[PDB]
Amino acid sequence: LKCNKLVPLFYKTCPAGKNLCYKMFMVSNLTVPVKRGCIDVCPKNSALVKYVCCNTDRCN
Amino acid sequence: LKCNKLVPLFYKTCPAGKNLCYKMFMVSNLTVPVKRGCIDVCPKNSALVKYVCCNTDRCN
Amino acid sequence: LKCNKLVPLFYKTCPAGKNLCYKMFMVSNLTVPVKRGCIDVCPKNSALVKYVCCNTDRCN
Amino acid sequence: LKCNKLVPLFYKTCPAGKNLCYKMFMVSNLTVPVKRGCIDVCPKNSALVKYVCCNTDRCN
Amino acid sequence: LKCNKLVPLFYKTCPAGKNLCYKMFMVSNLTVPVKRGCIDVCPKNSALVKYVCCNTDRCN
Repeated sequence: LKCNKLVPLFYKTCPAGKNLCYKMFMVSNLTVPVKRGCIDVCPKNSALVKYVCCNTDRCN
Repeated sequence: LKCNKLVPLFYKTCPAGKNLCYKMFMVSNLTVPVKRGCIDVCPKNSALVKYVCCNTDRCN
Repeated sequence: LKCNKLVPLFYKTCPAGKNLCYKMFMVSNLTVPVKRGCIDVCPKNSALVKYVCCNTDRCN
Repeated sequence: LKCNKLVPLFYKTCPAGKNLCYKMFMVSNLTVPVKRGCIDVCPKNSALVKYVCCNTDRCN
Repeated sequence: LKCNKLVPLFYKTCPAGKNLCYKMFMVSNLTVPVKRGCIDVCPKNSALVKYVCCNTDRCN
């Protein structure tokens, strides 16, 4: 699939067997992603690092 | 005045005369700007581009 | 709200229900609107035509 | 190779074709480039548009 | 006074003693200027070169 990069004007064709897009936020600000891309499985949230995943094309 | 860069987690301190921050969008995609910084006056919109401007610190 | 008309120097008070100003162009020639005015909601581009809107007095 | 893309704070790895990074400047300002990218061959300066190219990771 | 310049998205605060913005055209193409900026006195049109001058901000 196709997922946005950090500057979401740009996008990536996800490699084989990553069929999730994600956004990584830092807990300080849940409105400003510091990472975007493709992923296999949505990682769990940690104390300071939150993730949101999705599966449409460029959903992130 | 402080305004956000394109990667809006960073900022720059607007030089003198420039007391507005702006986002520039291609009208084909109003979700994500191609340009962020400071300006003196909010430029007028073209056929392909949209400018939004604001006066607060990091308002963009 | 006030929006400019086609001709430079002239403008009008938008009616009830129209809170954007806009500009319309033909793709043949993008420097010269063929509509300039008030409107309720920004049309989406269709064949041969480009629109752009704004929501400040005489922004168009 | 890796080049900055659009802004100094963002980057991509180049496709197969392209083995230079570029900065493009308007003559009005030879300090801040408007574009930055990967490219095959360094394009040619116009009177209005200057390019600088290089071949180290994020050299541009 | 502030006047538009030739390079796009560029402007100049007109120095002292220049209170006119202008545009210069070659007589063969009246749709693309070759000079745009600040001036003291509107030059007189010539055989090959034409001018128009104005004096509100960014009117050229």
